[PDB]
Amino acid sequence: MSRQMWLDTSALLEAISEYVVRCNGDTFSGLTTGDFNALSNMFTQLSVSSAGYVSDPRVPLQTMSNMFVSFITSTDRCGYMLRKTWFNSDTKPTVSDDFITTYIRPRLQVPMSDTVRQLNNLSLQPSAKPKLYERQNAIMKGLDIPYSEPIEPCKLFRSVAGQTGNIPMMGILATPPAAQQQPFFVAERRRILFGIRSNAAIPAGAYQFVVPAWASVLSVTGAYVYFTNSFFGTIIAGVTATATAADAATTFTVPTDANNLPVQTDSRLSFSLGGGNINLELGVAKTGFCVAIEGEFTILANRSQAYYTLNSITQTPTSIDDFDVSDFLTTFLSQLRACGQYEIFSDAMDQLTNSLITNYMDPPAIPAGLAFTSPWFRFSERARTILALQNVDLNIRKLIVRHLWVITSLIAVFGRYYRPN
Amino acid sequence: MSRQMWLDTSALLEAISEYVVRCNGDTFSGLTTGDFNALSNMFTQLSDPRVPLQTMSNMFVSFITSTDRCGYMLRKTWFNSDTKPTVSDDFITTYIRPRLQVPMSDTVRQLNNLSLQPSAKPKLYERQNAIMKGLDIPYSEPIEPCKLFRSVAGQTGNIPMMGILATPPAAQQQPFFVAERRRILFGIRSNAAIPAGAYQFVVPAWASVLSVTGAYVYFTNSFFGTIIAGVTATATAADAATTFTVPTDANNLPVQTDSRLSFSLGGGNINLELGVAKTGFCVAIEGEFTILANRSQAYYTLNSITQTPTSIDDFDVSDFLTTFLSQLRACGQYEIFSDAMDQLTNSLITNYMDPPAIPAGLAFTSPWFRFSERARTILALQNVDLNIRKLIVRHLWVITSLIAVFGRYYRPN
Amino acid sequence: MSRQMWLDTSALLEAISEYVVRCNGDTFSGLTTGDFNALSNMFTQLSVSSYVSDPRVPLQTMSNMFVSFITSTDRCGYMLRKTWFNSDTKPTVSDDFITTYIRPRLQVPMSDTVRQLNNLSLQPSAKPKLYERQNAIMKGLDIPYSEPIEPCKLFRSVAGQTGNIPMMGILATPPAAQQQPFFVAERRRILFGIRSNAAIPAGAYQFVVPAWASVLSVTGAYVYFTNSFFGTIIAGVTATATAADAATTFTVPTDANNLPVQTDSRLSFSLGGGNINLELGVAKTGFCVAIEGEFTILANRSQAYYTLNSITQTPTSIDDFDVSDFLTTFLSQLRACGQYEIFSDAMDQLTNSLITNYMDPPAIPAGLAFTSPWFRFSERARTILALQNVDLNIRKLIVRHLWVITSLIAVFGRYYRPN
Amino acid sequence: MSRQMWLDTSALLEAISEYVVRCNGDTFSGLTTGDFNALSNMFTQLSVSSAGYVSDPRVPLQTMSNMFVSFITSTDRCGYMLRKTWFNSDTKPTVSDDFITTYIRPRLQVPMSDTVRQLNNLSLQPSAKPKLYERQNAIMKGLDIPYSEPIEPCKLFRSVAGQTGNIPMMGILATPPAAQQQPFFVAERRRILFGIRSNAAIPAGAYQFVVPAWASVLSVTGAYVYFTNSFFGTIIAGVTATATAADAATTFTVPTDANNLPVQTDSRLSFSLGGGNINLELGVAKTGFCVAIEGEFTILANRSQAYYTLNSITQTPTSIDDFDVSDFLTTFLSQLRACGQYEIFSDAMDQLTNSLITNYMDPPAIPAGLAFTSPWFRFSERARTILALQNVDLNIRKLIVRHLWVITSLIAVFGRYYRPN
Amino acid sequence: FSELRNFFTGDVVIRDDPFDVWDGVKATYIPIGVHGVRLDPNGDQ
Amino acid sequence: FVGELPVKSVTLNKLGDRNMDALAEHLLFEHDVVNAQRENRIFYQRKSA
Repeated sequence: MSRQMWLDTSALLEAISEYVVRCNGDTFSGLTTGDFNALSNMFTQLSVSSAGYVSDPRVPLQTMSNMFVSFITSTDRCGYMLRKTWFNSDTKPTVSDDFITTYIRPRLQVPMSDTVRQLNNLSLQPSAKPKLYERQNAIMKGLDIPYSEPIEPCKLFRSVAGQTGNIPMMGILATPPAAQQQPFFVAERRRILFGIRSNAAIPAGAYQFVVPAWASVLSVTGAYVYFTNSFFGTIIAGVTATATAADAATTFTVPTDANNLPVQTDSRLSFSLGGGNINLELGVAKTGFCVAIEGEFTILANRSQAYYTLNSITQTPTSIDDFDVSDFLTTFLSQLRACGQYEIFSDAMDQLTNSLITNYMDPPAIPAGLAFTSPWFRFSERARTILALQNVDLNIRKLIVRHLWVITSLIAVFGRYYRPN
Repeated sequence: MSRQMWLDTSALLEAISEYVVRCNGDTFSGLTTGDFNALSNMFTQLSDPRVPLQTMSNMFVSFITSTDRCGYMLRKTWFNSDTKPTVSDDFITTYIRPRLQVPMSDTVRQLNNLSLQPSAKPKLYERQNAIMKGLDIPYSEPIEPCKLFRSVAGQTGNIPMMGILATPPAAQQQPFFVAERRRILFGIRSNAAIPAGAYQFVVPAWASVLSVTGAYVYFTNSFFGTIIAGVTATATAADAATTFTVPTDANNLPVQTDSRLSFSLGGGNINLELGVAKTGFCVAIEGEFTILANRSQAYYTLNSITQTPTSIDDFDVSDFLTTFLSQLRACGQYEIFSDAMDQLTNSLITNYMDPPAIPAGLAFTSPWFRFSERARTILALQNVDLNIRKLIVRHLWVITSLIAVFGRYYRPN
Repeated sequence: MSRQMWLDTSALLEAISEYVVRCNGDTFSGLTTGDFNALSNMFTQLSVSSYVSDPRVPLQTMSNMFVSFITSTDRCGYMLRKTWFNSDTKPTVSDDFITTYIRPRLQVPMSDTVRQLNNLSLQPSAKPKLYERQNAIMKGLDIPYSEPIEPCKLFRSVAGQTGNIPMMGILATPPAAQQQPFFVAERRRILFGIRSNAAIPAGAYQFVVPAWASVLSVTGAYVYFTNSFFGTIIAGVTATATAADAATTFTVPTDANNLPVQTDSRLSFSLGGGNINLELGVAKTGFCVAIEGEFTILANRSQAYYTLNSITQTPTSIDDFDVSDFLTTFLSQLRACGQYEIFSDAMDQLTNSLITNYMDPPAIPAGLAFTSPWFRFSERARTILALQNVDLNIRKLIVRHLWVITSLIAVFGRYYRPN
Repeated sequence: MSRQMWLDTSALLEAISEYVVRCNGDTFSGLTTGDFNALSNMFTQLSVSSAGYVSDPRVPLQTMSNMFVSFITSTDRCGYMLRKTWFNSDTKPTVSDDFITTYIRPRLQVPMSDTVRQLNNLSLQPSAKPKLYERQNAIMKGLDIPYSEPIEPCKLFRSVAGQTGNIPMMGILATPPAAQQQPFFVAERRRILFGIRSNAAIPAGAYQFVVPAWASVLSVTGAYVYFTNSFFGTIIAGVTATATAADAATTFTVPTDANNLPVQTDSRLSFSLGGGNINLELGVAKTGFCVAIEGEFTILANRSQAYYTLNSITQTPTSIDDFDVSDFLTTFLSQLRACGQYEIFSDAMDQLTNSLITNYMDPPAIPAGLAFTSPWFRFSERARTILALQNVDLNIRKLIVRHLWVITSLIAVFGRYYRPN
Repeated sequence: FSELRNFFTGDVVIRDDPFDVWDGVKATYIPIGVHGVRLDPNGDQ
Repeated sequence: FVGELPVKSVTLNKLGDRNMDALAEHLLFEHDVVNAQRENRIFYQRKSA
């Protein structure tokens, strides 16, 4: 039912998984560890009740997934959750299907749960690699994400007026320069890069860099800022990494700190790219330079919405990540291939995707020009394509993407135990 | 006793550890955490709690030390079957016995392979099982490709292949497949331009079990932080698309795109097609690497090994011995053990070849805790049938780990 | 109260956090999890003696009172005196916050025992709590034998080379003639070698390991010839080699056998002991040895890093023991309610009064001027350790003491919201 | 009704056939055969009307075919079976038609039927020439086919980037070569062929072969591998089959087996071409060589989906077999001609196949360039045509071929007893 | 004790006031008086 | 009540041998009992549907 009901259940399943990994090889003979007890009780709540005793946890989990696939593949059944209103409301739909009456239903505790959540965003050491749940909440209800949760900046990257790619810029940063070019702002897995490259020298002085939309929400701690000539391992041409023992200290400054931030020092920096533009004061002329900020990157408190709401999207077409769904689908895919359905499933998904796209544009017809260049499980790409439709209003594409993601995520969670035979 | 009987206890000790690290700094006054409670009951199920752990490590060193005591664990038979042996050593009698709950325990273990977020860095136990009984490893667990590496036809090694990648080319050479910690590299270096069209690449053995999710595939010129010569990472907004395909996927996988890709190298071959000629090109796949379902056997069975001699990692053992070693050096017993182990290792190799004799040409280049090496050494004897070498490795490994696990609390006084 | 009493409550607050993380999205209705139970009972140690209903309220009140405390020097004065960092003497202090929240929390002697059993654990925490560091830095206690750390953080300034990241510019500049040996460090590897414009003969070379790397230890490492440092290209070194090249190896004072280079084998060895003895096989024009593996701090040798004994020259380059990574949330809250500025001022104050009580006679030393705010500890520690006026010892103690207070703030302020 | 309801009944009629074959010339006076018992009971299950012993099984079997032809022809009636959803979901349609009511309904015992079915894939000697029912299931539901059922490689074939076809590649293999050409991979009825043709001798050493997408499904047992120069009986030029007792051994290896497989030897082998490639090592240089694998061919486990789903198809146009439907139609056709309807049927079919494709493309209209080069029963060709429409994207094309096939088969089964009079 | 409890806990949702179940309800059709009866006509052409 | 907050709790007292309250009186120290017994009034209670 409720979009909420599905999440509460997805969360439960993710919890079951968690406690399974917690119990692996910790299930000893003479004791009932708390973790196991909890795992046991979670199994108990998964089924109906009229599902009786659980002698072998593999079965109820297996049964549940099987019913889920025969559901998520039949338009006639799972149609209800594909219409616009399912995503934007907590309206209990009038739909009868014994999969939902059995498995989907409010599972989380209120209001205690919501509260524990809020308290976590203020917690010291959040989970480094969080559950789909959190992402689901963000992408759908646009809730907040933990203040200390780290993320790889390159994911956040989106297309801007100037450079239209983070990776593509690579082939160009490696081509020697014709003359002094425009600044560039790129990101890796563990560091941010910005600078100016020229075939001629560049005088000492003050140079302004306009922090890109997508990056204006980044924050870094334990960072080292230095000059470098590589980008993802590929060599950058048209820049100098040279310096004299007694060169003129090169410093930069951000609108959030009144003190200058040093460059090329063994000091660990803390600053945020929010608030404006980085004012960089180059100590000694250089023939093209590249600054590197390498440290722990986090999304500025309370601004994760930009990323997950798909608001940081200005132009079309655009670059876009998958919010990591691929990393979670792995198992379900393996299970699909292992019983020969990877194909029959892949078909039913196009069907699901198409019908979803449909219910978003009035009048009800697959927009022309729509042709996917990838399969349902390569979201990153399909998203790009959805977002590239000139026909439909931008804000509607944005919704479609978000919606598809939630459904996709839901799959990655519920299907894992599929075994029809 | 039984091999299972040891693993069972190993697991119980790795459990003692896990819960100990859990209880650190989470031990308060009027509060009994569930973790501490478990830990406590595990301590009991084994034998202040520091004294006992100690007694146990002691008696263990004492045991694995004398070839007369642990002789049975060194026989080709102890590793081959779950047959309860006839032995009366008041160590095994006191510490080794079944501790896991059957069948439940196993059921969980499998439910785990399908788990969304398995442990990023698993316990020795999981490795022991894969290596010994040939079990499965979680489908979503990640590994660093370079560990998965074994020698193949085309090239001797992985790392060594670096110095050759640093030397300018003489003429359009042969394809190369190499791997780092977080990425896979493949291409064709040349000092003369290479036309654009279609290029068949055959995925090596070791690398045919990998699978990547959330990956960026781009053209680069670095390898382990070293410059690759005879390769150009150049292009322009005009250049035509450079796609690639794998049998597992019917569609084209784009390169040099900000798109996150997830494909699988289980098809056996990558079909790459350049859109613009390049003076040597190197494609890189950087993402999350997992080992395909049911193929993790190859790696842990040493069945992925084809040539001789070959390249071989240590299945991460080195990383677990650290604690034990540091406790050895603080006793002076570092040398004594270093030797006793040199015997333990000989004897085991012995019992694998009929007739019973230390084979021709067996000089060890490194001590017992540099397994990755000593393994290379044993996989190097051509006078002894191949398969038997592999087994000695696997077998030697298991004892090593068991040491890594039981000695830790060693304080011989 | 006593220094231990703050650490205890810190650890508790730090635990409460852990469990809150543990409970996120694992709190279902027809199901009480053992985790939630513990959390619930922990929220009871902060309440004034004893069920809650809304944990936000008490925690909020606690942070709020804390900010109000650490802000006014009159109250938190005693925590600044030279004695509070040593003595476990119940302080002559009457203050609401202290009596309402700080008190002994840990179980003795048990906790102490567990902690030790931990050092000898197979897989300790990769990202330890602040508690562990507090103990190291303050009481000089031990760190787990298997805990990994990035070498570059371990770095300190030494006779030969002044900095670690600074050398980056130098290392990328073609050489004039054969230069001296360099010992740089990255996040995941440690580098050394010699660069020249001319060739270097095949033979035996000696490298002295810096006073800071004489504590490192690696496992699962690949040692090889490379030309990059932090992604930046090193010049005056060749990586090139032929399949026919004579093997190059090296030996450590603690392992009589040779350690191969450019091999697919995974090495294990410590750097403590003495000097590295590199046996270069083929002669080459500039070489760079790279050790990329898992780094550890030798048993009972972590005293250097956390007590500041690895510091010999002035000025030195140092890290912050990571506090920066914990202040994140607290800062974010500070900016939320426009206290960021006021707090900074109050801190500069705190810091000054602190520095003060460490030098007789009682006056701020001359020439002291910070280049960064209270939360860029790496820099402030630099400046404090670079005062020609005071003895090296009193400088260190100040950095450490300043740290503990900083850490405490990072832990207690998190729930701040005045409105 | 339900697609499942049709399959179930087909299987029944297809079973009735089987037993009719069994009872032929085994119907004696005083005997009671388990076979005849089965048959006579099955004769009963047809007609919802009555259940008396059938004195003349011809009558009801006829009435049934007649009723069927009269149904399958009128698009007003059998229309519902041509919808996109009928080939997808098991949703009982709200249709009221005399035929469907009297003859279609669930008939297979559940769950037993499936149990038996799966237990079967593991059986030692499966039927060498499977009922249609099996394909119907693989083509429609994507079910597994028996692990050790044999198959002729060439059927399995599909078009690849390198070479366009299989049979046509023959003529080229005949013409002497200009110069050392690119590798070829062709397949006969009982054997697979690969090699490299050249007018000039090619060195002794290692040679890598990329096994095609269609053949990476194969696996053989009881195989003799040797050097030959014939393809379907036609002579291959630019290859030599010469050799001598002195020649060094010529071995080849596959990824699935860590051991060398000998060539031109009397030993019988078994290996899997699912490894992705063959590694051949010519012991002595040859002026053009061609290796042959002659043995028992089987489709690897959980891979038959590629063949029956049309997923092995990557190019366009493409060479495609017919899943053997042609072989089952024989009877029906000969029965049509008998009463002079071969003509009138072809016209109702063209309306069917047309009206079918229609429903497959939104918006609802015949595509441009639909040039049917062959009649309804030469399926193999009509498929190539459907799959050659550049208008509609690959997926919808494939879906139409499959859907068409199922209908085609459904006829091949029900029509046979047709006699209007 | 904590977990012993967590094992032994379950739900039962119960209406506060018991449903009032009517058994002997007598609902039978009654014909109305005499009346004009229209005989529906047969389907014609 | 459970603190200042009033609640309607299941009367374990009348559930025979499922009287979690009595089962807890088995613990060692009076305080451990009280705590458990009060925890009982928190988890075994009547709440809104």
